[PDB]
Amino acid sequence: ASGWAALGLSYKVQWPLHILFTPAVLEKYNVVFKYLLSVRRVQAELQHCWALQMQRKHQTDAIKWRLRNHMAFLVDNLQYYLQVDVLESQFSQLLHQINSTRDFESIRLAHDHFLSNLLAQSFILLKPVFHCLNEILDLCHSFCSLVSQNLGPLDERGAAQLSILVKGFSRQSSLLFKILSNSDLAQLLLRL
Amino acid sequence: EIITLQLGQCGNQIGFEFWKQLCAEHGISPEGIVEEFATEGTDRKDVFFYQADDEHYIPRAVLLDLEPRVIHSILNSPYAKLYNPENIYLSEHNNWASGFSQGEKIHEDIFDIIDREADGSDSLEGFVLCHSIAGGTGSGLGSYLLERLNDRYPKKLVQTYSVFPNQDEMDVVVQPYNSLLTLKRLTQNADCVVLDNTALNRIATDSFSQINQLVSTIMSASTTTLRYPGYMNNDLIGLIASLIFLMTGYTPLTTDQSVASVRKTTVLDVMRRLLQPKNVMVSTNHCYIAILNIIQGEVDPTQVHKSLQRIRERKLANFIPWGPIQVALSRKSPYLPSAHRVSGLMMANHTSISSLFERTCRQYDKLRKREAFLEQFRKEDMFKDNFDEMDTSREIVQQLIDEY
Amino acid sequence: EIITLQLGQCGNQIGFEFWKQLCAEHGISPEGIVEEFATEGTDRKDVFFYQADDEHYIPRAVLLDLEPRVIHSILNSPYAKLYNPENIYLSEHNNWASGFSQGEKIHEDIFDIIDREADGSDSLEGFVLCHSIAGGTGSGLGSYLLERLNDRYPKKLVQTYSVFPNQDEMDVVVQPYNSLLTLKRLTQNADCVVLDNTALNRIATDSFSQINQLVSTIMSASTTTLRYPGYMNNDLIGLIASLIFLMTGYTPLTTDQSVASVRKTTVLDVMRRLLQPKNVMVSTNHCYIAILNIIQGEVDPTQVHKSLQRIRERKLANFIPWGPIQVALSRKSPYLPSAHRVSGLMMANHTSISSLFERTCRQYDKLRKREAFLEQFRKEDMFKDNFDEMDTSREIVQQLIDEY
Amino acid sequence: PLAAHISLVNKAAVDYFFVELHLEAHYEALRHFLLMEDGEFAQSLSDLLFEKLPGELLNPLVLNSVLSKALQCSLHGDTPHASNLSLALKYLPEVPDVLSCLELRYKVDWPLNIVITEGCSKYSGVFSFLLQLKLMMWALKDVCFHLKRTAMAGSVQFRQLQLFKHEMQHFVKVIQGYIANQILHVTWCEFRARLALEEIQRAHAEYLHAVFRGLLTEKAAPVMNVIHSIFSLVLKFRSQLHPNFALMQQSYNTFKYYSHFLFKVVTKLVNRQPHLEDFLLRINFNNY
Repeated sequence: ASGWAALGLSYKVQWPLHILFTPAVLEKYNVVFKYLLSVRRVQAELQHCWALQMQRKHQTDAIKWRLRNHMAFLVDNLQYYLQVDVLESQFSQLLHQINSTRDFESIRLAHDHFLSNLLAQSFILLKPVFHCLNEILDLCHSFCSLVSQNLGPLDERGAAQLSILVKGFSRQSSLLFKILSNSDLAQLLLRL
Repeated sequence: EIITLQLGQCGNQIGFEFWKQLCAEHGISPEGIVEEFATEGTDRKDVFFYQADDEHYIPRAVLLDLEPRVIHSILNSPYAKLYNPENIYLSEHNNWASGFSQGEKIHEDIFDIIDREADGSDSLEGFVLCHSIAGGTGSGLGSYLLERLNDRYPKKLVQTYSVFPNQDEMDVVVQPYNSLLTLKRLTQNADCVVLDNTALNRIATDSFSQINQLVSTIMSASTTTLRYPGYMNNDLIGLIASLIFLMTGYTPLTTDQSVASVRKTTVLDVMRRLLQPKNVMVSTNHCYIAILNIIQGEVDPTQVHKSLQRIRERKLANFIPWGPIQVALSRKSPYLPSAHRVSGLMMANHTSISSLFERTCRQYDKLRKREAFLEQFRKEDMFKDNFDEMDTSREIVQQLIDEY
Repeated sequence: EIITLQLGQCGNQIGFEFWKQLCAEHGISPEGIVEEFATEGTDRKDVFFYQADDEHYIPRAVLLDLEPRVIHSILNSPYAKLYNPENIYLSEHNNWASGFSQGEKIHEDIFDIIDREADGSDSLEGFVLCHSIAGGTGSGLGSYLLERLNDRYPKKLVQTYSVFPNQDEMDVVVQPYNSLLTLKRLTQNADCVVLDNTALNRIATDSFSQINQLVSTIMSASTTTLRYPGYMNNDLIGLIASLIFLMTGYTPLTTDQSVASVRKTTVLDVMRRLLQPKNVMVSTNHCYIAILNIIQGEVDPTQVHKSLQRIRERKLANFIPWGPIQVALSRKSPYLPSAHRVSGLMMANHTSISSLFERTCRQYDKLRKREAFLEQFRKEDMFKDNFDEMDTSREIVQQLIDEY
Repeated sequence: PLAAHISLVNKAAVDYFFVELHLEAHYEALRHFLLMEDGEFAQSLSDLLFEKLPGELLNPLVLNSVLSKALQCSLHGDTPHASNLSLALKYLPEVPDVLSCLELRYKVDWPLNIVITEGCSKYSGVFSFLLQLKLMMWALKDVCFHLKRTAMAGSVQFRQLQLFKHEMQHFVKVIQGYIANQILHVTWCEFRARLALEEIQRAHAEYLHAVFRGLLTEKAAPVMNVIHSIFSLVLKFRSQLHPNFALMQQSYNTFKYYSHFLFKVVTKLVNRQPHLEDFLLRINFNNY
C-alpha cells in the first residue's frame, strides 16, 4: 500500500457555513483532491525526466525514449488541460449563480449541481475511461523511474523492459481512441 | 528564484530596461519602495527580487563589464539606488581571447558575488544570461562564466538572451571569431533565446532604448507565468521540457502612439499572427520542432480549442515527419493599462535557425583561409601557441548544423 | 572587571579611540556625565568603567609612554577630562633594550598605579594590553610589564592587541629584534589578538584615525557580550577556554558613506563572510584550530543551525585531523543606530599564522649574520655583556613554529 | 441576556491581572532567577557555593545568607519581586560525583497564588539540572586556569594533555548552547505571543511542560542517563590537577567512547520527537 493512496485534506468548517458544508459534500471534494493531485504528481514527475534528457546532451536505440516520452507527455499535458477549462468554467458559473438570485435556496442547489458536474465532467464517475487512463497514470511512474534509475544507455535489460510498455501503451493509446469515438468533444479535439 | 548575469554594454543595458519593466509591472518604486496601492499585492516577488529589512526590494542581478562608462551612467539614472552596490563589479582598468583571459584572472570575486547571491535563495531554479556574442566583453566573459558555472553548479538551469550581430549591415570586424567561439560554448554548456539586431530593427521600423525595451518586453512576457502563479506551467523547467535553440515573437508590439487602432483582438487572430515569419523577431523544406504560445488577458479555452482546430486544418505550419504545440494562459499584472484586450507571445524551435550558423561559418571560413586579424589573438595565452580551439569550435558548429 | 595597559604612541591612540567607542556605546558623556536618555540604562558599566561620587564614570585605564607629545595632545581633546590624571604617567625626559632598562628603572610608580586600580575592583578577571611590537617604547615596556605582572599576579588573565610591523612596506629599521623579543615574552607569559598594518590598511582601502577606529571596533565587538550579560559566554575565561595566537575579522566594516547599499543581511551570509581570507584582517595544508563567531542583532537559532549545517556540508573550512566551531549571540547597545540588520565578528586560531614568525625569523636571521645596528643595544645593561637573550628568544620562537 | 455579560466579566477579569497586578512581570521575573536567564547571578551564586566543596554549608547561616550576598552582584533586581527567594534545601548530604541537591522556591501572595499552581515544584525539577550544568563550566574552567600557572615546560606530554580539555569542553559548550535555545528562547516565544481566566491555568501548564525539551522526561530518559557518564569523567579529570599522565590518558579514551556511543543512541531514537532532531545537528557537525 503506497502512502499517496491514502492522502487527503480535511477542513474544519466554521459555524455559519456548517449547514452548507456537510460531511457529505465535504467528502466529494476530497475525492477530487485525491485524483487531481495524482495527475499533478505524475506530470511534475514526468517533466523532471525531460529536464534530464535535455540536460543529458554531451545510441541509436536510446532515442526511442523521447519518441516515447513526448507521446506520454502530450497525452498527459493536454489531459491536464480541459482541467483549467472545466474548473475555471464550472466555477465561473457557480459564482455567477450566486450574485444573481437573492434567494438562498438556489445556492444549495447551484453549488450542489456544480459539484456533481466536476464528478461527471472530469470522468471520475465514468468507469471505463477512469479505468483506462488510470493504467496510463502508473505507466509513467515505471518509465520515468527507468530513466532516473540509471545514467547509461538502456542495455542491462532496460531496453528489454522498455519495449514492454510501448506494446501496452500504444495499445492503451488507441484503445482510448475508440472509447471517445456529450463531454469528450472538448477533450478529444485537443489531442486531435 | 533566479539570477541574472548581464555582460558587456549590450547586457548591461538589457538588464537596465528589463528591471525597469519588472519594477513597472510589480509596482516597485524606483528607489525600491513599494507604492501604497500595491501594499496588499498578490503578485509573487521572490522570483526576481528579494526584500530588505528597510522594506525595499533588491534585484537578484549582478553587473559585469570591462569598461566603467555604461554602469557609471546607469548609477546616474533615477533607478540607480535600486541596485546592490556590493554585487556590481567594474574592471579597475574588443577581443574574445582577451575577455576569456580576464575571466581567468578575475574568477575569485565574481564567484564570490555569485555564491553570496545564491545562498540567499531557498529554491533557486536556474540562471539567466544577457549578453552580445560579437563584442569582446560579452562573448569572452560569457564563455568563461558559462564554463565555470556549468562546472560549479551541475544542477541549475542556464538560460541566455544572446544578441547576434547584424549581417546585412556589414559592427565587430572580428565578429566571426567571437560568435563562433560563443556558439561553441553555448552548445557545450548552455541549457537553453536567439536575438539579432537586423530583424529586430526591421520589425521596430515596419535608439537602443526602444530596441531593448522590446527585448525586455519579450523577456518579461516569457517569465510572466512564473512570476504570476497559476495552475499549469508553474516552473521554468516546465517551460524547457515542453520545447527541448529558439526564436521569439510578440503580437502587441505597438508604439505608445499606435493605440488609436483599438482592433477587436481575439485569441485566434493573435495566435495566428505569432506564426508568420514577419513576427519572428530573428532574421531543404525547413520546418518546426516546437511551438509555445503564452496568452495574456481574458481567454476562453473554447476559443483556444477552436483556433487550434482551424489552424491545424489550414495547415499553415509544418512539423517534423518523425515526431508528434502548446498554448498556455496567464494573467496580466493588475497595474499596467490593459490597452490590449488579449495579447500573445510565442517561443518556438524551428530548423531554419540553422541558416544563421551557416552564414557565420561561411563568414569564419571566409577569413580563416587568409589569417585576418589574428595578431591580437596570438597575444593572449589561450591562443599563444596555436588555434586548435578555433578548429574544434568550427567542427562542433558543423556537427550541430548536420544534426539539425 | 578588567584593566587596560596601553603603551607607545600606538597603544596610547588605540586606547583613545577604544574609549571613544565605549563611551559612545554606553551613552557616557565626554566629560564623564551620563545623558538623560541613558539614566535608566540596563547595560553593565563596571566592566570597563567605575563611577565616581560626582556621578561621573572613570575608565580603568592607565597611560604609559616614553614621550609626552601624544598624551599631551590627548589631554587637549574634548575627552581629556574623562581620564584619571592620577593614573596617567609620563616620562619626565626607539630601542627594546632601552625600553626594558627604563621598565626596570620605573617599576615602583607603575606598579603603585596598577595596585591602586586593582584594589578598586571586587572581581577583576584579567588584563588587556594594547601596544605595537616594533617601536622601542611598546616592545620593551610591554615586555617588562608582562614579565613583572605574570610574576606579581599569577591568577589573572593577560590579553593583548599586539600590532605587527608592515612587511611589504619595508617602519622600524631595528624591527626584527624588538618583534622577536616581544614574541618571546608573549609566548613565555601572555595568556592570549595579532594585528598587522599591512592587511588592516589593505581592507581599509578595498589616517591612523580610521585604522584604529576599526581596531577599536574589533575590541569592542569582542568584549560586547561581557559588557552585555546574556545566558552563555558570561566571562572572558569562557571566551579563552573555547579557543585555546589569534586573528580577527568583522563583516560590517562599512564607511559612514557606504550605508546606501542596505543589503538584506542574513546570519548565514555574515558567518560565511567571516571565513574568507580577505576578511581576516591580518596578512603545508595549513588549517584551523578554532573559530568563534559573535553575532549582534536579531538572530533565530534555527537560522544559525541551518547556516552551520550548510557550511559543514560545503566543507569551505579545514580542521585538524587529530581533534574534534562556536557561534555565540549578543545584543546591540540600545543607542547606536542599527544600520545593520545583523552583524558578525569572528575570532579564530589558524595554523597559517606561523608564517608571520617565519618571516620575522627570516628577517632576524637576515641581520644576526652581519651584526647590524647592535651598537645601541650594547649600551644597555641587559645586552652589555652578551646577547644570549637574543639566542634564547630565537630558539623559543623556532620551537613555537615547530609546535605549530 | 447571558452570553452578553459573560464575555465582559472575563475580559475584565484577565485585564485586571495585567494592568494592576503585573502578571506579565512575574513570569519575566521568575525566569530571571529560577531558570538562570540573568547572568552575573547564576555565575555568582553557583560560583560562591562551588568555592566551598557536610556539617558546614548546611546551616541557615551561610546558605540563607549567600543569596542576600548574591542579589547584590546581580545588577538586575532588588525589587519587591526580587524578594521571596527562599534558598532552602530538601536533603542532608553525608559526604567526585555530579550531584548537590538544593532547591530554590519562589513565593507569591493571594490574588496570584490562585493561578501559579503550587505544583508548577516542577521548576525545582528543571533547576537542579541547570545548576548541575554550571558545575562543569566552573570546574572545567578551573583546570583551564589551574594549568595556566604551570607555564618553559613545553613537551609532547604537555601539549597532548591540553588538547583533551579543548576536546571535552566543546562537548559541554554545545549541550549548553542547546539548553540556551529550547528552554529559554523558543519555548518563551510561545506563551509570550500566546497570552495576548481558565486559559491562564492551561497556558502556563503548557509553557513549563520546558521539561519536555529539557531531556528530563522519562520517555527520553536513557538519553539523560548517558550524560552522567560524561559529566562524571570530567570531574575525575579535575581531580588530577606528569606524575600520573597515563592515569588521565585512559580517562579521556573512556570519554571519547561514551560520546561516540551517544551519537548512536540518539540516532536510533529518531524513528520512534522533533525536539530531539535539533540535538543530532548540534552534537554532530562534520563528523560521524
